[PDB]
Amino acid sequence: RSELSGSTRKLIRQKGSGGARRGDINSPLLSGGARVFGPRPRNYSFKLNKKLKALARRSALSYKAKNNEIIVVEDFNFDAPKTKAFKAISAALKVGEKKVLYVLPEVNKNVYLSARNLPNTNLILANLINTYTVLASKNLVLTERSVAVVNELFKA
Amino acid sequence: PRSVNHVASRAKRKRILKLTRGYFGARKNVWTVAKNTWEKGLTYAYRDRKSKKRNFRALWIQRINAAARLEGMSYSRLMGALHANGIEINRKVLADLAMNHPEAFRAIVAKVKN
Amino acid sequence: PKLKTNSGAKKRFALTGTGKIKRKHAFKSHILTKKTKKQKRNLTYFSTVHKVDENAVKQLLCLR
Amino acid sequence: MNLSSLKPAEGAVKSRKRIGRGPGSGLGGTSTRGHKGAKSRSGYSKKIGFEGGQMPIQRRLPKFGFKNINRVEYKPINLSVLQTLSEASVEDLIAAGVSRNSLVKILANGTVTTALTVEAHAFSKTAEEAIVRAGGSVVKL
RNA sequence: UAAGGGCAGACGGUGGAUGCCUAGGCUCUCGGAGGCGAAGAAGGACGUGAUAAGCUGCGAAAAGCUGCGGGAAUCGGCACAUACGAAUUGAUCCGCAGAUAUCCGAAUGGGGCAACCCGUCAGGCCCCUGACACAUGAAUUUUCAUGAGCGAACGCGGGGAACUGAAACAUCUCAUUACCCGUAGGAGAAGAAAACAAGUGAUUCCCUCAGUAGUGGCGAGCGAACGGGGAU
RNA sequence: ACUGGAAAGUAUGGCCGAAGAGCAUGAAAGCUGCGUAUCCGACAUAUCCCUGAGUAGCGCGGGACACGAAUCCUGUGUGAAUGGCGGGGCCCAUCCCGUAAGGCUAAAUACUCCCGAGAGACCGAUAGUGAACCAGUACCGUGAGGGAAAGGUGAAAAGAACCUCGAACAGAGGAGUGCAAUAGACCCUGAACCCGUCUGCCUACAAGCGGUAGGAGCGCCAGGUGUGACUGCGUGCCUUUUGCAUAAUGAACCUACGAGUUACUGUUUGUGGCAAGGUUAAUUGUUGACAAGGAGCCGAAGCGAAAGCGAGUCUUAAAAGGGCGCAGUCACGAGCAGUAGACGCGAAACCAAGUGAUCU
RNA sequence: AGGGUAGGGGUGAAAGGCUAAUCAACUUGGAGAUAGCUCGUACUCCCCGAAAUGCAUUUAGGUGCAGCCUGUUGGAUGU
RNA sequence: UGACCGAUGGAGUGAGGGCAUGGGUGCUAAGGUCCAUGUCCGAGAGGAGAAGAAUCCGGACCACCGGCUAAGGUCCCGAAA
RNA sequence: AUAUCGGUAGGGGAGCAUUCCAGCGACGUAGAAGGGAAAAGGGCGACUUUUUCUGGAGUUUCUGGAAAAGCAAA
RNA sequence: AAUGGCACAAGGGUGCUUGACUGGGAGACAAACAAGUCGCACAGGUAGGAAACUAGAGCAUAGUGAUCCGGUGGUCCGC
Ligand SMILES: [K+]
Ligand SMILES: [K+]
Ligand SMILES: [K+]
Ligand SMILES: [K+]
Ligand SMILES: [K+]
Ligand SMILES: [K+]
Ligand SMILES: [K+]
Ligand SMILES: [K+]
Ligand SMILES: [K+]
Ligand SMILES: [K+]
Ligand SMILES: [K+]
Ligand SMILES: [Mg+2]
Ligand SMILES: [Mg+2]
Ligand SMILES: [Mg+2]
Ligand SMILES: [Mg+2]
Ligand SMILES: [Mg+2]
Ligand SMILES: [Mg+2]
Ligand SMILES: [Mg+2]
Ligand SMILES: [Mg+2]
Ligand SMILES: [Mg+2]
Ligand SMILES: [Mg+2]
Ligand SMILES: [Mg+2]
Ligand SMILES: [Mg+2]
Ligand SMILES: [Mg+2]
Ligand SMILES: [Mg+2]
Ligand SMILES: [Mg+2]
Ligand SMILES: [Mg+2]
Ligand SMILES: [Mg+2]
Ligand SMILES: [Mg+2]
Ligand SMILES: [Mg+2]
Ligand SMILES: [Mg+2]
Ligand SMILES: [Mg+2]
Ligand SMILES: [Mg+2]
Ligand SMILES: [Mg+2]
Ligand SMILES: [Mg+2]
Ligand SMILES: [Mg+2]
Ligand SMILES: [Mg+2]
Ligand SMILES: [Mg+2]
Ligand SMILES: [Mg+2]
Ligand SMILES: [Mg+2]
Ligand SMILES: [Mg+2]
Ligand SMILES: [Mg+2]
Ligand SMILES: [Mg+2]
Ligand SMILES: [Mg+2]
Ligand SMILES: [Mg+2]
Ligand SMILES: [Mg+2]
Ligand SMILES: [Mg+2]
Ligand SMILES: [Mg+2]
Ligand SMILES: [Mg+2]
Ligand SMILES: [Mg+2]
Ligand SMILES: [Mg+2]
Ligand SMILES: [Mg+2]
Ligand SMILES: [Mg+2]
Ligand SMILES: [Mg+2]
Ligand SMILES: [Mg+2]
Ligand SMILES: [Mg+2]
Ligand SMILES: [Mg+2]
Ligand SMILES: [Mg+2]
Ligand SMILES: [Mg+2]
Ligand SMILES: [Mg+2]
Ligand SMILES: [Mg+2]
Ligand SMILES: [Mg+2]
Ligand code: NA
Ligand code: NA
Ligand code: NA
Ligand code: NA
Repeated sequence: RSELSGSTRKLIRQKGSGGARRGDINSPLLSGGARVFGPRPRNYSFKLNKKLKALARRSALSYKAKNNEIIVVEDFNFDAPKTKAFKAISAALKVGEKKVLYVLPEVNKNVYLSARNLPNTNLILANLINTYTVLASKNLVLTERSVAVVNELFKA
Repeated sequence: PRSVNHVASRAKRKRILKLTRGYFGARKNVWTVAKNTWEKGLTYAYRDRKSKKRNFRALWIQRINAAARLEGMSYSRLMGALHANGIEINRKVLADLAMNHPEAFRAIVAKVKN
Repeated sequence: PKLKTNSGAKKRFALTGTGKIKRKHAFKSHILTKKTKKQKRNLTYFSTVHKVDENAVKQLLCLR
Repeated sequence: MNLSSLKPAEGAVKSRKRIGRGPGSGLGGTSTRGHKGAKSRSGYSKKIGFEGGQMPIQRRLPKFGFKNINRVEYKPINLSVLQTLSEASVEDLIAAGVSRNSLVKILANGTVTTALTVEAHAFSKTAEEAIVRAGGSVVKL
């Protein structure tokens, strides 16, 4: 009501007109009037304990390992960005039918460029693993050094 | 986000308006008049489901009274004799026999007219 | 904003180990003499807040 | 589970209360407010410490006491805790296993029976006697 | 007998709900920039087209003029248009730089009822015309630069309420708020101890200290600093 | 190849991918168009011995400081010192700290008229800006000022040559276009209130909220459906009240609109993580995510006004004679409270800055 | 015909008359003032279920605390 | 019986009314008024009394075209001599 | 197994629908949403399914998430 | 004042006195809260009395009213 553009003048006198008593034009009862209890800008962030988040990450990884959707491949480099080469790797590993998440230990610009255009593939560093990203994909492909990084960083 | 349930809101009224068919004047199709009429009818229906049993028992008793007075006895005397002789035929069956099977009613009366 | 403590309550009440609220005794008549020397009941011993009057002193001290 | 079959713990979440939305909900009409009076109006709040005009309790009881703006408060550490720390060193006051840059005072709650070399800001007489009986040392600083 | 009427179905009328749609809003993020104006502003008036202009653009050189760079077949703005022309000798269009730019408006030659009336002096045309100059205040020495007015928020300064709360009300609160007025910059203000404290070492901002110390018809309320952790 | 008015759809079968963002194209396109990833490009034009005097201090009246009379300011009247002076919450002494009455100074901080690039578990034409369109327009007012309504043919105007009735397109019936004209200019879809026509059944001896429960006959499409002779029962609804058919309040009707929300701080509880510990805030690194940040906060001892003592402590000369004491923490969801307009609409009034003597 | 006096201010051969159909002015803003008052408060089913008393009150149609309801709990006794 | 008592989360109510009994007041008036003890209406439908908030009988989970009773009734409207 | 199940103020429990989101499954010019008619269903209900006419381009299931989340009277 | 009590008098006389005490409140009454009422035990030292015993004011129930701010007499904390 306080941010509508109409004036604060009383529309009709209080008594004697024969209709309902009225105040200003910005009332929510009038057409084109105020929006009562509408949305306000908000921050939706909330807090979770660090140990709770670590336990959730470990739980997601354990779910993957138990359901047998974790496979380990050797570390590879690309001389040039080649989407066909990355597609060949995925088809050889048999992770082309569904959604797959690759975990890499380093930047690997050429590999990232090769994997950029494929639909059901995602790439993430080992140190940036999170529960949502782990759970979002059907299959999880780790590399030899990624196994070591995950083991040393997210242990206990 | 903004949520307005236009279709559900209208469908709720249209379903009840389907049940107010046959009423008189505005009561059949004008929403606030038709809805008001419909609920009063539902209270009436609740009361009438109870009163229907009373009405049908009264009808059976009147028919049995007529048939017994044809046979030479009153309803109260016939019921007293029936209960003394311990037969468990109820008033609905007795009235149905009285209207449709007079020989069977005569048999019942002759059994207890001793 | 944070809840503000009532100043008079914070000057008149205190907390104990078990969470009970202790307080001083107001006199019936504050003019001693013409009152029996048994006024040590309201003159020597700190009392506690009655359970019925509790939660009001709590809201005064910000539910503490 | 995965993202398509998420489930919270039983009883962890609960639907909120919504009033003024019809008779079937049990919370419509007057919307849990009763009928009339000050408490049924929009914008009513409670005046804290107000009892309808009677002299309030926080005004009819008297003020008492004063607080010390230079008050030294020690941290109570007991002999049983000292034994627990000693059992997996002798020279105590490690404080890294517990306070954080504070003054410590040893009190008598259990027993020692073992020769220690306890150093603390202050001691109790019973604490010093128990240390001496156990055959230990007290350093007060 | 249905004059008429009641109920149902079908098909129509009216009306414009609903569903689907939209660059028209709303809230923000990042990076710039933070003014325009006496070399005449913001905002207007009057004009300007092949055909009346309602918008748009432009200004008596008037949907427009010139140069350089880009580019390659259509173009001559829009409100459902025809005509007539331009254009591969490179139109139209885009980037940068130029030319012209009527009248009012701080308006500044004098007046005035804004977009008008009336002048003086030097020239040139020829009673009438086009082109110059002709205000005021402050540094300044009559030569010279500067200022006036407008305009989002943020800054600083000069004045400064009341409804309201205290369940009345006067101290108190609302609040050094609303509002009026003056005046900067891209930020402003502050800033280098006649300091805090009971050792630190100029300002500013964030998290704590802390709803604590205090203050108060000790009511309603108001409310720090030291210290610690940071940005710099 | 199929369906279709029309493939971008479906089904085969291929190809590109540092390009599978998007928009358009007669339906939904990585391979039709503009684009996108990536790479390249500017003739100009811009941007990057000395040491602060009406001073310090003081009297009177006031103000700002969290502070309603130590510090700082000053209307009025006074007024020094040159190790001295000032401060440490009234006043004196010791101690400690500093060196007034001259000035300048970046960074970290506040904001968006404007320009550019983006985004949204934000709206979708009574919503969202007052304004999607002719919008601060039309209209209203002397004036300051107030202030609307109003989007959608079709893929493509192919926007209906010609004929018939008629004075006339006023309108319609054809023909033609088109997938469709019951898409024909107010044109997508086309609801309700409200207004008609036709068909079926009922109705001119009948009397009250108009229904409800029984129940013949007639009429339609094989156990359903329309109507309904005749019978029983029945004083609407909301609100307000001790109590309302009330002759107490309220509504013409329909469609649309319309009223406990959010933020912070407490407290209780459901569910969780750690556990004698629990937890980070601002912020910082590597790339919203991971890692770091322990400052701080609660817990771990109490009693006493306090000095203080301590599983004791307070009272006492002394006593149990008496009082008080001998698993948490951090979140997520929910209830409640306070502070914010705080469930919504409604005063009479108060204050501030302006507009009006074209009426009187 | 032109001009001047502006809000509790002006003007009044005085009626508290008149001051733009407004007078014990109008416009915008503070502002969503305040209203212990009236009215209104929208989906569903299930379980339980009051009070209209006392004390106090610048209180009497408001409120605080008791009394009476409900949920979860731990002791047990209530009739 | 089961809800009496403790501790805690959430309330609403703080305009009552009729009848019977014991009283005050009034006029041994009032559908009056003020207390006490019960009960019902409030917040309670169903049956009889012609039609009545609280008088008599009786506490509605839903269905049934089954049976027994309560108050009160059995010539017809209207069930049963 | 027995008992219980009238209710205003009010307390407690369990659910339906609406808009958008994530994940997983689907549908659509051989006809989506919307509009009209008919039929069936639900311990119970808020409501949900199916057929047909109109319509001519989008819609929907399950699990979890968030709200501009429901009108008969002002 | 009224009511209840009072003869072993709680009614009336003499003698001696200061218990019209310090430190106190097992337990109860009453009560929305604030307030109110009765009453210890023991220790210190007294009055009366031969002793037992009694004495923490008066036969009992009215004779006042908070907090804040001030005054007076004693006895821990401020800069
Ligand atoms: K500066
Ligand atoms: K394409
Ligand atoms: K169409
Ligand atoms: K269309
Ligand atoms: K229609
Ligand atoms: K009827
Ligand atoms: K009336
Ligand atoms: K005049
Ligand atoms: K009678
Ligand atoms: K009969
Ligand atoms: K005596
Ligand atoms: Mg206003
Ligand atoms: Mg709006
Ligand atoms: Mg809402
Ligand atoms: Mg209505
Ligand atoms: Mg209820
Ligand atoms: Mg209602
Ligand atoms: Mg009400
Ligand atoms: Mg009331
Ligand atoms: Mg109430
Ligand atoms: Mg209000
Ligand atoms: Mg129709
Ligand atoms: Mg020229
Ligand atoms: Mg060129
Ligand atoms: Mg001039
Ligand atoms: Mg007040
Ligand atoms: Mg075909
Ligand atoms: Mg289409
Ligand atoms: Mg609009
Ligand atoms: Mg004509
Ligand atoms: Mg059609
Ligand atoms: Mg149409
Ligand atoms: Mg007759
Ligand atoms: Mg007839
Ligand atoms: Mg009345
Ligand atoms: Mg009645
Ligand atoms: Mg009324
Ligand atoms: Mg009316
Ligand atoms: Mg009425
Ligand atoms: Mg209406
Ligand atoms: Mg007069
Ligand atoms: Mg007038
Ligand atoms: Mg205000
Ligand atoms: Mg208002
Ligand atoms: Mg019950
Ligand atoms: Mg209460
Ligand atoms: Mg009252
Ligand atoms: Mg009362
Ligand atoms: Mg009466
Ligand atoms: Mg009487
Ligand atoms: Mg009531
Ligand atoms: Mg009852
Ligand atoms: Mg009855
Ligand atoms: Mg019988
Ligand atoms: Mg029952
Ligand atoms: Mg019930
Ligand atoms: Mg179809
Ligand atoms: Mg949709
Ligand atoms: Mg869901
Ligand atoms: Mg809504
Ligand atoms: Mg509606
Ligand atoms: Mg007491
Ligand atoms: Na007819
Ligand atoms: Na001039
Ligand atoms: Na006058
Ligand atoms: Na509930």
